[PDB]
Amino acid sequence: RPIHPGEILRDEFLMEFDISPAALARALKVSAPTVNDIVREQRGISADMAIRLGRYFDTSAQFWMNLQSEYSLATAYAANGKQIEHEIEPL
Amino acid sequence: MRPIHPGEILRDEFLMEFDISPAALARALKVSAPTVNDIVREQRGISADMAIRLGRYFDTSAQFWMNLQSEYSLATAYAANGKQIEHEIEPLL
Amino acid sequence: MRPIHPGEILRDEFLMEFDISPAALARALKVSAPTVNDIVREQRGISADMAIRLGRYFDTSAQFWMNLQSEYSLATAYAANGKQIEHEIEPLL
Amino acid sequence: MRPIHPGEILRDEFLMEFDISPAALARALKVSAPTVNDIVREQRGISADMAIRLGRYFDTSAQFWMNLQSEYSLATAYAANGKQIEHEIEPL
DNA sequence: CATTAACCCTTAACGTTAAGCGTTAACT
DNA sequence: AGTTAACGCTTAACGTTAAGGGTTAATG
Repeated sequence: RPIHPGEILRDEFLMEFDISPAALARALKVSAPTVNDIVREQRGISADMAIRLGRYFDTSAQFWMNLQSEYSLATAYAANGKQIEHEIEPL
Repeated sequence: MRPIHPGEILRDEFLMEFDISPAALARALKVSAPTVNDIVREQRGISADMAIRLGRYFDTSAQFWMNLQSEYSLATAYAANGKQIEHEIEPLL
Repeated sequence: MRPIHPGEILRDEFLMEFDISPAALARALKVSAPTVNDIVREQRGISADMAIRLGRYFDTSAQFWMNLQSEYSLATAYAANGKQIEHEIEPLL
Repeated sequence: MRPIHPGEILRDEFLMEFDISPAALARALKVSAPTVNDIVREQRGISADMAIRLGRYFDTSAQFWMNLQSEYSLATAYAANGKQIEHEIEPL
């Protein structure tokens, strides 16, 4: 239930089109470990990257961004979620 | 029109709508006063641990705050390198 | 004999023992802030240069550190595809 | 102190002793011919992997290899940086 | 008070640099 | 054949700019 925006790039744009991380940052005109570290589930999706990524693969920008925010949000919960209702229950 | 910072929302639809204050709103979420204000001043963004805190406290889907941030972020990466990117990258089309 | 990042050693025997931070130690070694913070979070490794600054400051042999990094990489490699490597290579006997 | 590439070792006291040639070794180890040879020539080091394969093949500890490389790495950092690091740092 | 400009720690994303790979195609 | 360019991919380590966050203080 936390899916990295990475896994999605790899498991379906890279692999589908048989593009390498090295070749992708070459198209995106960003450096090599930029695209590689997002692929490895070690970096996230900046908004500069979701603009590049969406431009290339013909998708909306938010699509990457919302792939991110579900990853970031899943990860704040299950780290501190219940330790927050026991903190703020108000309205 | 496009860039609108999630703070602008917290004032105008939640604080301004409930006669609530920042120092007041820090206390509820159980975080520091300078973090609620700096969002409200529009000099800081929504983190996920934040959006969970505002989500729970205003009976809001946490995905709504992060989306307010989601867009405001893209808005300003366009218009800062928007024309740059569109020139550097040709699609897979 | 099992996989322990050297970073684990750094906080559990040194930082916590002498009440120092990542940020404070990095200033004392003359490296930038995440060069020490990343080792502590078990996300970067002890390079020779890092292993020599660590030696000096904490009056230890640099070998000490480079062997905590030796063990960590070995154990990482093995099982990642040890046995498998044992299952590809006859020795000379 | 003095630096000694782990190649020197695998060559002098391993590959000369047992009449194995680099491109032979590469095979038994199931690794490409330029890794073993680039290690012999002293232009590449022993990765954590290589250690394990060389150690397996030669009935030694993968440690043994990494320690050779720990020490070639150290002696090379020192000297190239040794002094100014001791000078810009003060212990406790 | 409630709000701020002070710092300080930690930490994400970026471009550089450079090291280990295998693949290929030379040479020796 | 063995030895080795010379490609290209991956991936580690670094300084750096800059973000969120809680101290504290100054302010209003």
